[PDB]
Amino acid sequence: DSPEIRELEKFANEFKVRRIKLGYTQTNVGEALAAVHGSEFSQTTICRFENLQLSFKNACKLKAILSKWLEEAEQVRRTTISIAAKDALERHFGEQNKPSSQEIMRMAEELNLEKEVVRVWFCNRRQREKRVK
Amino acid sequence: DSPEIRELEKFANEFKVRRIKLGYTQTNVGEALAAVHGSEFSQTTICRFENLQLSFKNACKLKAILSKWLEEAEQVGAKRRTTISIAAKDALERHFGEQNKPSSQEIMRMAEELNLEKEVVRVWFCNRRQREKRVK
DNA sequence: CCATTCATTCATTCATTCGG
DNA sequence: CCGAATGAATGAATGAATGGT
Repeated sequence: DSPEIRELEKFANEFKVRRIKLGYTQTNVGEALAAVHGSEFSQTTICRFENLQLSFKNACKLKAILSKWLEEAEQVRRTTISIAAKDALERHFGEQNKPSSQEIMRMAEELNLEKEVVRVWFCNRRQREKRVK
Repeated sequence: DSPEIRELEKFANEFKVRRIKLGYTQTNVGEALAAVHGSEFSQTTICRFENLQLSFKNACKLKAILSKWLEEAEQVGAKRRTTISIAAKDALERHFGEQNKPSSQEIMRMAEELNLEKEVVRVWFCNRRQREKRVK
């Protein structure tokens, strides 16, 4: 907890209500940002901001981009991992956040998954713990 | 089913009687929730709850919101859709038994076989899959 | 007025690019 | 090669439209 996170929550909550009152969807705000940013975002990225599911540094950046736009908008292929593997992987994650290159292959065989998918899983799992909750 | 689902049925029955005895319609309950929730629901959403046509997690969520409303409401108060042909739906349900999650290619094979757009068939299987995840 | 369907939005995973 | 910044593809929740089954 910190005065910056509190001001971050307040803005994310205020951005959500004013976005809905203005009739914008998460996909629309992500699209209508090239005017203030020079490139558009995605409904995924916006959802992460409103729910603060991104890093603190990324949040301060996007809050700056989004605050300038909000004012300006005031007018008049994938492979899904089994449920049994996820609780096991999350269980392995509790005992070793950073597993070795050999531990990854040893578990990839225990779960019948490719080496990369288990490797990237722990990567994304680690980044998940770097969020603003 | 599980002991938690049993308590879920029980509440829906008690919610339905207390909702009707208080003279609330499904559309009215959805609107009269902004006072205790901050945003309203829809007659569709309420109907799904009474019939337990939602996911187990979703039912527990709504049961929490609606129970808080019942307490607060029992202490002061008293575009266009395109319909898919019947022959195609029976065909899709026939296709669904031999493959719940069809590939991107089977969807085009069925869209042509049933004279439907590819997206319409994609969303059908999506909604069909969710239908097997609801509690009732 | 309730039930059911088609259609869309919001949330989450798995995945890829690209600076230090 | 590591991790930070981002999204397409997927699963999840919720509505408007339509049909009364």
